[PDB]
Amino acid sequence: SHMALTEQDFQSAADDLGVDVASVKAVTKVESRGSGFLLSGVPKILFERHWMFKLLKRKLGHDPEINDVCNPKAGGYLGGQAEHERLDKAVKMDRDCALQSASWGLFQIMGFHWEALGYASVQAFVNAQYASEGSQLNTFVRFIKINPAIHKALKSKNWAEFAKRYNGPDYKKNNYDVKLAEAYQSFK
Repeated sequence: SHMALTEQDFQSAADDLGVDVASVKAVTKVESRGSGFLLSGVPKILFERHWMFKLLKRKLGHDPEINDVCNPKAGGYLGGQAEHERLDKAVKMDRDCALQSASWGLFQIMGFHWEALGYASVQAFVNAQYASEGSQLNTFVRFIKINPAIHKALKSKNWAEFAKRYNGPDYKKNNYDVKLAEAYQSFK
């Protein structure tokens, strides 16, 4: 109920980035999934078995065993609470790699970014996904900071450049450059 973002959270992030409050609301409206939590109260995730293969391959120094939650071929997605059963299975192979191989919260940030984002450990990154949407928004803010090119675009309010660098070269297919601008106006 209170787990959802508030003006207090939007402003903390805006101040932390050093940008307009409406700019943070804009990207949150488009780049987020509305809620960063499922019904049970656990974070919204999507498990990437090909990242589980890559990360566990780096750790061991050889190919791991290929199953339905560890495979160099991307896909096999279930969805919602079902994704947490895939994570639980992957945790029994290797906890750190599994947790790192899922995208977490509002902005679906991959858990292997934990170190670049400046968290004490993998477990610190996860606890921040369980805490609140405000913490999940802090994670997003941290991702924007470590991408100066994307951070500058947000401050200069380019949208076209921000959408290109964040969403990908094929951003105009979903009208991200436009949606961001129209969203920005809806709050401004």
